[PDB]
Amino acid sequence: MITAITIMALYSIVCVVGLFGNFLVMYVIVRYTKMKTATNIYIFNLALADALATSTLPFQSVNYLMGTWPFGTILCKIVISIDYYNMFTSIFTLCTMSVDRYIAVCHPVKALDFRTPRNAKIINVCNWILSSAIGLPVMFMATTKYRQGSIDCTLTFSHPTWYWENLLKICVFIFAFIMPVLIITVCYGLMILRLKSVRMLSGSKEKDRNLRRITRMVLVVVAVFIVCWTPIHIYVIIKALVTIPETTFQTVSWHFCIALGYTNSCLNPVLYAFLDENFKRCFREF
Amino acid sequence: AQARKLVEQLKMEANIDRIKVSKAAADLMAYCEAHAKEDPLLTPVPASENPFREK
Amino acid sequence: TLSAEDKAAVERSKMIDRNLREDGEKAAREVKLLLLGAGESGKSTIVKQMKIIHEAGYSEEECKQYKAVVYSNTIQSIIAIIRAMGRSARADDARQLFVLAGAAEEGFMTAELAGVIKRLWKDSGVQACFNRSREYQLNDSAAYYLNDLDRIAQPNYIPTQQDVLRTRVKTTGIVETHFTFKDLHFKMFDVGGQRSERKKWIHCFEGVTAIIFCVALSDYDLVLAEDEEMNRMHESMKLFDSICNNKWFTDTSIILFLNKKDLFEEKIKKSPLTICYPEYAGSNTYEEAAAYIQCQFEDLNKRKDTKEIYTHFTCATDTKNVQFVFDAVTDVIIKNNLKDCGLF
Amino acid sequence: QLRQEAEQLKNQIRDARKACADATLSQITNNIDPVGRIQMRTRRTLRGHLAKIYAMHWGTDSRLLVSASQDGKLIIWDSYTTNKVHAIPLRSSWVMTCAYAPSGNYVACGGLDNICSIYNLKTREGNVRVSRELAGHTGYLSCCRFLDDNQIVTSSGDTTCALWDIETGQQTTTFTGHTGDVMSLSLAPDTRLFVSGACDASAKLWDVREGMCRQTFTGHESDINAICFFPNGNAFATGSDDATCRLFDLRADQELMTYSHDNIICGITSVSFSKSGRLLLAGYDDFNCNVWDALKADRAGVLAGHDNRVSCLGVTDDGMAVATGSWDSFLKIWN
Ligand SMILES: CN(C)C(=O)C(CCN1CCC(O)(c2ccc(Cl)cc2)CC1)(c1ccccc1)c1ccccc1
Ligand SMILES: CC(C)CCC[C@@H](C)[C@H]1CC[C@H]2[C@@H]3CC=C4C[C@@H](O)CC[C@]4(C)[C@H]3CC[C@]12C
Ligand SMILES: CC(C)CCC[C@@H](C)[C@H]1CC[C@H]2[C@@H]3CC=C4C[C@@H](O)CC[C@]4(C)[C@H]3CC[C@]12C
Ligand SMILES: Nc1nc2c(ncn2[C@@H]2O[C@H](COP(=O)(O)OP(O)(O)=S)[C@@H](O)[C@H]2O)c(=O)[nH]1
Repeated sequence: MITAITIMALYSIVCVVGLFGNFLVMYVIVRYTKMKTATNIYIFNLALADALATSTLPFQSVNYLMGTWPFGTILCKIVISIDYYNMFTSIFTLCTMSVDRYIAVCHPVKALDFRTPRNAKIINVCNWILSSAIGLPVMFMATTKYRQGSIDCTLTFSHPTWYWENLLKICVFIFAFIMPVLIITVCYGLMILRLKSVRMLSGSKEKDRNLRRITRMVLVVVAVFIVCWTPIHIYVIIKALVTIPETTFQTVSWHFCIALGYTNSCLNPVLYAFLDENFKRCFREF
Repeated sequence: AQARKLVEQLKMEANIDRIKVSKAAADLMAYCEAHAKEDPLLTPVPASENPFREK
Repeated sequence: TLSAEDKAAVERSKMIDRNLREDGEKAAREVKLLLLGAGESGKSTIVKQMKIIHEAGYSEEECKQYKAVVYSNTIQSIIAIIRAMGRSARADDARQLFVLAGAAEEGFMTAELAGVIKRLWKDSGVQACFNRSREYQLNDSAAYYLNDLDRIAQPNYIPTQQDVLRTRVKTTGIVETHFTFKDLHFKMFDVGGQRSERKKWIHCFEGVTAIIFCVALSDYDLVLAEDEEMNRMHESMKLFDSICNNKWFTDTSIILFLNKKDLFEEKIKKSPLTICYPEYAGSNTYEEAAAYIQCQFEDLNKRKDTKEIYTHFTCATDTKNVQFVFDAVTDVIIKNNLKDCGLF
Repeated sequence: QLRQEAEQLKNQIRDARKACADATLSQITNNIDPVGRIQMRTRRTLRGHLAKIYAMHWGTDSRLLVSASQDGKLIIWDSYTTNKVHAIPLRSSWVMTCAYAPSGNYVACGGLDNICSIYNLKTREGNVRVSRELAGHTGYLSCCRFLDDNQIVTSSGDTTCALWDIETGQQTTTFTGHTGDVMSLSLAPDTRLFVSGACDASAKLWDVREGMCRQTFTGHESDINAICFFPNGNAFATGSDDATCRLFDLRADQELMTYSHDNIICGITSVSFSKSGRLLLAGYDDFNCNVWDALKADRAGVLAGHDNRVSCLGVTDDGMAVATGSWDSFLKIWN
């Protein structure tokens, strides 16, 4: 009985922390600073992705609490489509922010004209469009089926259920964990080496501690992404491979591994918005 | 040559007519309260005759 | 409720907005540079060592804007001549009277009045008396205007850059030279012609990428010509110190050039550097004196955590001058991109 | 030798001014009602400049205005409907002044290129051409004002002002006598005199027709950046870098009123009176305009809302609005 209490508690605290953080980031980046830079547009769109993504947590939380989904097929379709679509937009915005910073450092002449607010708007629209392309199958595949007298809503598939199921598992594992990690690590590693080669971040104590600050921020971002996303994808893969028996420990572990990805969605505004020095200057006038 | 020109210019500035500060300040006041109704920035005009209104 | 006048005004302002947006997008891609220095530093030889592009003359956006200037200058020069020879036929006088009646109009001179002065060119003594008139204030390019203008008559008379530079007024003050190097565009400004007050226009830049302060190295034993008691190198040092610790230039980097590399070397192979720096005696050699001058010229930078100074030597150096400027500018661009990215 | 003669002549002028003074302007206006708190709102905001705005000038129709900024553009606006009638790309990006012809058919500008460029706004082609480029100044052009459709008076960095014939291209009159960089000039309402303030902290009144100086006013300390006649043409107010505005007088040839405050330490960039003259406005370096009462030497309003230095300012001819520009690439219109 206390396991349901702890799972409800972790879902609730994650949802409220994510909603508060990604609403305060939006409020700051709309009112105090604006969307006149590429990075601010990226941060605002990441905040939209994280906030709409973590607004589905009460529905999953009450679905686990009751064991029966009473909201109908339309609300389940809306909630699960918003979940998948906004997780994909958040991950794509993280990838394009890492790409943007890598281009800003390592390719400065090209970043003179590539890094404009209009191009950032086009890239964001492209991010939301590709996430629509990856999440409209979730719109047209989610349904509310009946099993064992209870009502649950998941994704239904065609006659080869195993093939489409494993195809979706593959397209989530590679296109949201493997490809983003490789992109972010390559871009940030090249950026860190280039910043170790630059003159204004070397040759003195203060320049060296500044370079160590950017290096530490890079390592923190990469480590948070890896630590938050690794257990859920590994758990999903090994549940697809071998049959984990249904027990208290595996249920609590599975829900904690689900909550870790939403914890990454909660920590994205802290790591990306609140640690910017432009945001620190905007907070310094308070 | 510059000193002679400066002396001549200062002499030409010296021999000019001066009126008292009282009468000139009174003239400034006469201009100010003679055109008070014609100043829109001084007395706020009604919005009917204001050509700067929100759309 | 708005008719077509408001719609036309809105569309015109929309296309003005598009033009301003693309012009500001093109201009934000540029790199602005402030070339500074004392007298006879070597700035003219530094600019001459660039030699890629050193002028302007856009094809259409500025040739259209000087169309009426050519006609106005031609009419003004011919009426200046006709009022100058005064104070062999009367048909020329009638043609001149026809010119004076229509001289108040400008813009459509290329056919009718062009033919009138073309017929008026039958006189042979008019050019001799124009050459004789060297006292009246008139442009020396009057015949240089009239000769090549009437050879072509078109409604959309848009000449090349030869006629634009012909009617162009030379700038006594700011000098702009645009050159490109390795897919990046530069824009150098020489403010040496401004001798009025540096403190009243030094804020007009406020965000130049760098400053290309040039210092002649041979001036360590050359005294200033206006005082004969104080050194030229210390004047250059004072100017550099005032440029560095300016409230308007507080974070911009400085591509400092030390100009006469062989001249001061052959100078110090006879006369030591002690006369310039009485506190210094380490060597009268080239390398140690050059390093000492550079380090005594770099410590003027008070803030050594935000502003970086890049120092180079010149005087018949290869393309390493432009490469050094490019390296400094790319470092500044990396710093600005880090500041824009929220990483600095 | 003659320096002592000049010193005693200046002392005689000062003594004549001192004996000419009998009552302070504050004493004369001590019994009038205060103007009260004047609070103008931003009716219009003219966005579109991408760089640092340096000057503006209203048209005589009280609807159009031209502004200049450091992006090499010269935009004529429709202030009533927030439109851009024209956008002239300047030959030189460094512009510090702009002027509007009283007929509206022309517009001037100039800056670090030492050239006063005149543009014909009403050509038959439809676009904006160049009518004349005025050369002859060895310093930067800091102000220019049209006497009429054919003559313009300009101030330069070479410590001299000048008067031009536009259709000819040369100087008809030269005004010399400032021992310092003249920064701004204002034209008299009757178009017979003008006054210019310089970097030697002196304001000189000149005659257009005969080209001589009549009066010199030396009340300020640092250097003059702003100057503007009273609407009756018998006075003018000067802004300066020592955080002080001073109202001078033509006939009295003296100092009448000092508009300063203890917590104001920044310089004044531009001044302009209202239509009645009761309200003198001034832009400052501390990012906002201060509205002063020209008779009582007390602040009546504050025109905030600019994120950078308010560099230019001007009250329209019928007095319905005041437009202030700023270094933050925005113009604002107040009422
Ligand atoms: C499937 N994997 C491996 C994931 O990593 C996932 C999505 C998991 N999410 C859980 C709830 C869900 O089952 C649901 C929704 C609504 C209802 Cl009514 C009922 C059930 C829908 C799917 C994820 C894991 C952990 C945190 C956040 C997301 C993800 C990551 C990245 C991009 C897309 C998807
Ligand atoms: C393809 C369909 C399903 C997607 C529907 C949602 C689209 C139309 C919405 C969702 C979020 C929106 C974005 C939210 C914020 C911004 C920043 C703003 O400065 C420019 C527009 C931009 C970039 C929006 C463009 C449109 C957008 C991408
Ligand atoms: C690299 C960092 C993030 C560590 C990753 C930890 C991964 C490998 C861990 C975290 C949670 C773990 C699971 C937690 C619970 C169970 C249920 C148990 O009956 C079998 C093992 C199994 C299925 C674990 C497998 C390994 C697992 C997925
Ligand atoms: N041997 C040698 N001579 C040099 C060098 N650079 C400049 N000069 C000479 O110096 C004057 C330029 O100085 P200029 O007046 O243009 O400076 P400025 O700051 O006013 S633009 C020219 O006549 C040059 O022969 C150099 O490397 N080597």
